[PDB]
Amino acid sequence: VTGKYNDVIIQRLATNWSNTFDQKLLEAQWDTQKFASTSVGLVKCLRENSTKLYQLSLLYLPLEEETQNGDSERPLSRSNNNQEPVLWNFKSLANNFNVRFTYHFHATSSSSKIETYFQFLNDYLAENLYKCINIFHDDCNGLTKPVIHE
Amino acid sequence: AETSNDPFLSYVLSSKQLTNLNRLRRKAVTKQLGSSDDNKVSEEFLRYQHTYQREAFEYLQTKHDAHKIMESQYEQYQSSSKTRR
Amino acid sequence: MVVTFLQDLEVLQDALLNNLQKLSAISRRKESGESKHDEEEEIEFEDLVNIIESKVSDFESVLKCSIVEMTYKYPELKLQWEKSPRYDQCDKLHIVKLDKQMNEDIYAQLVEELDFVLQFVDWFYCYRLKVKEILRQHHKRDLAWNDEKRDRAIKFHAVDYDKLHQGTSS
Repeated sequence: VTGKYNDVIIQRLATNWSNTFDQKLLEAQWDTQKFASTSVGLVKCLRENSTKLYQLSLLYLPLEEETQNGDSERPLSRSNNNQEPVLWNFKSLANNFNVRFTYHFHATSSSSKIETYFQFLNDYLAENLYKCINIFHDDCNGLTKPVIHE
Repeated sequence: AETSNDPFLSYVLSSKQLTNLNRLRRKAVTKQLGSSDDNKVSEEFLRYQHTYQREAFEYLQTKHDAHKIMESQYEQYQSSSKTRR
Repeated sequence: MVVTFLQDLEVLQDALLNNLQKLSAISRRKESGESKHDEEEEIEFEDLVNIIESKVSDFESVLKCSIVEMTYKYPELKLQWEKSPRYDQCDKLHIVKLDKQMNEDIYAQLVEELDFVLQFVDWFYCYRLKVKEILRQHHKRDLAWNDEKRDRAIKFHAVDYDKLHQGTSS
């Protein structure tokens, strides 16, 4: 019943509300110079939507995943993956980058293409890390520098 | 804030504990070797470095650090005096 | 000047303490919160470490040598240095054989030598413990200092961020 709650309710509602919030984010084009940061009204709407969606996320009632497979030989069962409540706010943030990567690097991955990907991440990171920090960082949403950064 | 150490008295206390350690060890190995039980190690022998090993090492380390801080102060005073001359 | 093995031991120990004071100074240097406003200091730490290991090999070597020298000096004595297979346990010096008819002066000389070598083996046990402690200290300080440099870069970038613009029109 916990997993049913986490899918049909947490995951389903979370997916709808995240489609909605990602819709609002792409409608805002937050990570652009075109984004009207002076639109403190729209900044507040997106900040409140991030607040609400992140709170709803924190409402992920942790699946009491059976912390089983305690052995010695070679289980090393560490599959936590730190599965967090769906943060399609955080996911949609880079969805434009996902499109740019999928289209720009649509060909199959080659060994050299790996370093191409890497430098692409490096440059996108350089140009957008603190840009997106400026845009999306909302200390009022309980979003501290470590939280937002990580 | 200039760190004043006067490692002298700490060196004195460390030498105090050091000679104490040394005589305790001396009496301990005396009781051990002079231990008439050639097949049993005395609890005094074991207990010396079951009880004073860390104290001995920290005291010796403090002694050397104090002497080295003092001799660094000393070469500093020497250099400052020679440059002053 | 025949340099007794204990003399080599004390000279090497004195050098080892020099190095301990030095590397502890390096640790407390990196425990000062210093910004580049470190690399060759780290390199010097590695060099001093490899020095610690060279000298510690020399130390245990001359230590074993002194043990052998003691064993072959006195016939009746059977000493055996049993290296402790566990950190929490000291090394062991089981005096296995000793005939109580040995000369009293030579007896006390052996006493003093045993005294010095026991002091040395225990101080060396505590020294290996201490270098393990200080390398774990250095690595813990690395984990804490990379994290503190993370937090310092985060705080500097954060105040830079904050002074740039954060919607200060409200």
